[PDB]
Amino acid sequence: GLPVLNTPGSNQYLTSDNYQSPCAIPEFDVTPPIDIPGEVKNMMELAEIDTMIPLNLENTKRNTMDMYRVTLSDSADLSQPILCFSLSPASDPRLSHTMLGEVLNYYTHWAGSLKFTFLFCGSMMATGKILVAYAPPGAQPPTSRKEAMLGTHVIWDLGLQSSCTMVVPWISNVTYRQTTQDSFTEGGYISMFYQTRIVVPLSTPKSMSMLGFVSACNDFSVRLLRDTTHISQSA
Amino acid sequence: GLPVLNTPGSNQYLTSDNYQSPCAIPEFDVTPPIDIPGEVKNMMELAEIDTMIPLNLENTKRNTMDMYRVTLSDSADLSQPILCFSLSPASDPRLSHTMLGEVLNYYTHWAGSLKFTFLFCGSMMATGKILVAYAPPGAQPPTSRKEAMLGTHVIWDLGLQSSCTMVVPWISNVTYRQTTQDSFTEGGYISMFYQTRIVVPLSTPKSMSMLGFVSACNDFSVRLLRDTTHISQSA
Amino acid sequence: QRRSRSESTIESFFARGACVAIIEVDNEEPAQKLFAMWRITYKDTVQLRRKLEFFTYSRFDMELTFVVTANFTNTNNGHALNQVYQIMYIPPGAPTPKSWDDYTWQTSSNPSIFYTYGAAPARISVPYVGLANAYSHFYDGFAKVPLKTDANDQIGDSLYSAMTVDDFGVLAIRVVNDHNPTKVTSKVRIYMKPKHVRVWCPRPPRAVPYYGPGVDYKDNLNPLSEKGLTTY
Amino acid sequence: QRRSRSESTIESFFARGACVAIIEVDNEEPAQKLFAMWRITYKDTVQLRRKLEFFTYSRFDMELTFVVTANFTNTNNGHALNQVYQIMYIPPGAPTPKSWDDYTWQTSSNPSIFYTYGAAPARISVPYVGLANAYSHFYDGFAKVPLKTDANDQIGDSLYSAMTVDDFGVLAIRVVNDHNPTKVTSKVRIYMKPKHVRVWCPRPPRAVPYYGPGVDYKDNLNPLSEKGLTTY
Ligand SMILES: CCCCCCCCCCCCC/C=C/[C@H](O)[C@H](N)CO
Ligand SMILES: CCCCCCCCCCCCC/C=C/[C@H](O)[C@H](N)CO
Repeated sequence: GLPVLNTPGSNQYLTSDNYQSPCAIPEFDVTPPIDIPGEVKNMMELAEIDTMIPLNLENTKRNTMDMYRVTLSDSADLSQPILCFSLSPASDPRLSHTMLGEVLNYYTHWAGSLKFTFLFCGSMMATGKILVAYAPPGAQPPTSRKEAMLGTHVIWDLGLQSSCTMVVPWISNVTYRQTTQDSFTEGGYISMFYQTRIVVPLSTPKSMSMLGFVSACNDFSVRLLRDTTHISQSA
Repeated sequence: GLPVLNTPGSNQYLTSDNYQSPCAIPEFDVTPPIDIPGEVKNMMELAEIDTMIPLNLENTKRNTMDMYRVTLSDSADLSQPILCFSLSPASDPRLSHTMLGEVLNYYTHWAGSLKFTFLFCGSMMATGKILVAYAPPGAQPPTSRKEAMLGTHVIWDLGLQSSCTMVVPWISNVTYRQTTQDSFTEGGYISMFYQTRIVVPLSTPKSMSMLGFVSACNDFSVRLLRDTTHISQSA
Repeated sequence: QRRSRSESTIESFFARGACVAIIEVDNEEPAQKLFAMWRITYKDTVQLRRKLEFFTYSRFDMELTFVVTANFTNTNNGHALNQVYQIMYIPPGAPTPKSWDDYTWQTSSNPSIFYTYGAAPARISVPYVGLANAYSHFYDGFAKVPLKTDANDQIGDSLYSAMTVDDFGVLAIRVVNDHNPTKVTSKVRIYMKPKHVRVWCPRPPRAVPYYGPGVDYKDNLNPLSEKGLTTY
Repeated sequence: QRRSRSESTIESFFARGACVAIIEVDNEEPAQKLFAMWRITYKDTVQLRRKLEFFTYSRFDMELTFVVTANFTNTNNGHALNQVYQIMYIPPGAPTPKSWDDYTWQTSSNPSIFYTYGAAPARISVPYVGLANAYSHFYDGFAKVPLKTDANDQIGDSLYSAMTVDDFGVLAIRVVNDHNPTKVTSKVRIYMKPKHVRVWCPRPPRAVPYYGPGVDYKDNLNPLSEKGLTTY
C-alpha cells in the first residue's frame, strides 16, 4: 500500500508520551459529572494555600504538636534571634514537609515570591514588636538584629495585629531555582528578632507561643515534574 | 487499518536524519531568551575574523610565543625570502591551526578568497618596502623576487602604513577545493621579499618582528561537514 | 507575568505512566502460576496512590500499558518459541478462570488483549467507569449497617472505608502457548496513566508509609528530622 | 554570489548526532551492574564538547537516541529471551535507585523509556531546560564564597567553574527482565543532537587534549608541528 519508513524510536514505550489508544470498552455510557465543590485546576492552587510550618524541630519537640509552636517570652534574650531558617521551600526541613514544599518536591525547578504569615497566640494583654527579616543570599546569615535590619524586613506590633505577613519577593540571578539544596540557586535567609520586647502585666502568662504559615504568591510557578523523595515503598 | 508498505531503510538510525521525536518533558515552560551580545548565525562568521598565524614553526620556536613572530632586519639577505607558505588554509601547518583552518578542518570542501594582513611591529623610525606575492599553482614555487614579481603581488611601505592587506582572490579550476593536501586542488603559494630594505637610524633596534593574520572574505564557503583531526580522545 | 503554569496543571501532574502492578505468569508442564488474576487498583504502589490522594474526588479516563518481560528458569539448552499472552478483563459478576484452559478464556464478551512477545507494549484506554459521578479515594463510611434486629453481628459487619468488595474486577493473564519442555517465566508490568483528569476537595499529602488500602498507620510515624530552631 | 552557506549555519554545524556516553548494563544472578546511573553531560566525549565550546553561551533543544547492543558472556549453550531495557530520567532531587528492583522504578512522575531489544534505537526530544536564559559552557566563578565569618574554610570551598553539583540529573538504565540462567551484557550508547541551536560569544577551539570538566591542561601541550620558515 502506502510506502512508509519506520523512524527511530518505533516500538518504544515512553511513559510521558501522548498517543491515542484503542478503547477496551466501546460505546460506554459514562456517568455524567456534577458540580462538586472544591474543584482544583492547578497544583499551584494548593501551594497558594497557607499551611503551618514546623518551625521548631528539636529532638524532644519534632514529630509532635510542639514542633509548630515557637515560644516567645518577656524573659528571652533580646539579642539572640527567635527563629532562623533558609529560604529553601523544598529542601529546608521546616519548609520541605509543608504543603508548598510537598508540591515542590514533585518538581525540579521553582520560581516566585513567598508569603510567611506569623500568628501570635498569646494573651490580649501582651504587647510587643517583632522584626521579621529576609536577607538575600551572598552575605553572612544575619546573627544579630543590626544585620537583619539591613535586609528586607517588617516590624510587627503584637498588640495591634495578631498576624503579620512578610512577603519575600522573587529576587534571583536565575529565572528558576532548583527544589534541591544548591549553593548556586540559594534563595536567602529568614530571621526573627525582638524589636522591643514582650510586655505583659500581672496575672498574665509570661510565656506565649507563635505559629508560622507559608504560602506561594500568584507569581509562583514550578517546572520539570519529578518523583518525590518523601514517600517510599518497601520492595 | 490503512494498508502500508515498509520501504527499505526502516528501523535504521541515521545520525544526520531530521525526524520528529516524542517529547520526554511535555508542557515545559522553557526560560525565555535574552539579547545576549555576540550572537553567531554562521560558522563562516568566525572564519572571517582575522587571527594570528604561526608563521615561524622552527624546532626551538614552535609551540611558544615566538612562533607568531617573523624576524625582519636591516642585515638580512635581500635575495632570500622572508617567509613562504602554501595556500592550503586547512592542511598547511601555519594555517591549519588558525581559526579559519580550525573551521575548515570540520569540512571537506572550501571555496573563496583569502585575506592576509601583515603587521609591522618595529620602531616608528624604521622604514622599508616589502613585496608580498601570491603565485597561483602550476609553476615553480617562487624562490626569488624576480619570480614572485611575476605573480600577484603588493608593495608595502613600512614607514607609511604598519599593516598591509594582501587579498588572495579565488582562482581555481574546480568550484571547490579540498581541505586536505591534494595536488589536484592545490591553491598556490605565498611569499615575501625585501623590496628595498629595512633602514633604521642610530639608537634604534636593527631587528624587528612582524605578525601575520589570516581571514576569509565574504565570498568564502565550505561544504560537506566532517570530523576534525585536531581533537582526539584516548579510548 | 510571563512564567506559565502549564506543567502544574492537573492533567500534566498525572500525565506520566505509573506502574501499578507486577504479575508473574509461568509456562511449564501442568501450586502453579499458569494463570494469574490481579485485582485492579493503584494502591499496590505508593507513588501514584500518593499523587491521587492529594485530592478527595477524581474523574479520569485511564490508559493501561502492559510491558511483558520473559526469561528462562534453570534452562540448560531447552528453548521456547515466541509466546502469546492473553490478558482478559473480568468485571464483577463474570465467571473467573479456574485453570489456564478454562472456557472463560473464550472471551465472548469479556474484552481481552493477545500480546505477542517481543512486540510493542500492549496499550489500551478505558473511560470513566465509575458508578457515582466521581471516584472516591476516601469514603468515610461503611457499606452495611448493623441493625438491632440482625440475628448476629456479622450480618452488618463491614470494612471501614470499603465501598465494594469487587471494585472494578480483575485482570487474568495467561500464556496461550502450550508448555514447552523448558519452563518460561514472564513478568507483566501494568502502567496506569490518568487522562482528562478532574479533581475535587484537595487533601494534605500522606506523610507516613501506607499500611493497607486505608488511612491506617503502623510504623515510621516520626517523619520530620532534627534541626536547630535558630540554625539556618 | 551563487555559492551558499547553508551547511555552515549553526543548526547545520550541530545537525549530527554525537555519542556522549556508553553505559554497561548486565543481567545475571543477583559488585554488580544490574542498573547503571550515568550523569548527563557532553563532556565524557571530546568531539561534541569541542564543537560546543566554539562558543561561550548556547541555547538548544536536545534529541537523545539510544542504541542498545547485547551480547553473551562465556555462554556455552545458555540462552536468553528478548530483553526490555528501562531508561529512567532522574532530575536533581528525585530519589535514586539503590537496586534494580527498587520502588523508584515505578516511574510515577519520572519519565522513562521501555525499549525492546532488536527494535529501532529509542529516540526522544528534550526542550531547553536551562535555569538561566542560556547554557554556560564556561563559568568564570564559583557557587560559594568563603566569608570572614565562616567557621572553617570548607564551608565556602567550591570547585572553580562549577555551577551546580547536579547539573541536570542522571539516567538510570536497567534490564526489566529477570535474570536468565546465562549472563547477558548490554551496552547503551547515547547520541545527542542539538536542534534549534543559538550560540553567543564565539571562542577559539581547544588546541590541547581535555583534562577534566574544565579548561585544565596537563599533557600534550605542544600542538604545532615543525615546519621551515621559508619552506612552501
Ligand atoms: C484487556 C482489557 C483491559 C480492560 C481494563 C478495564 C479495567 C477497568 C478499571 C478502571 C478503573 C481502575 C482504576 C481507577 C479507579 C480508582 O481506583 C478509584 N479511585 C476507585 O477507588
Ligand atoms: C527517559 C527520558 C530521558 C530524559 C532526558 C532528560 C535529560 C535532560 C538534560 C538536558 C540537557 C543536557 C545537555 C545540555 C546541557 C549542557 O551540558 C550545558 N552546556 C550545561 O553546561
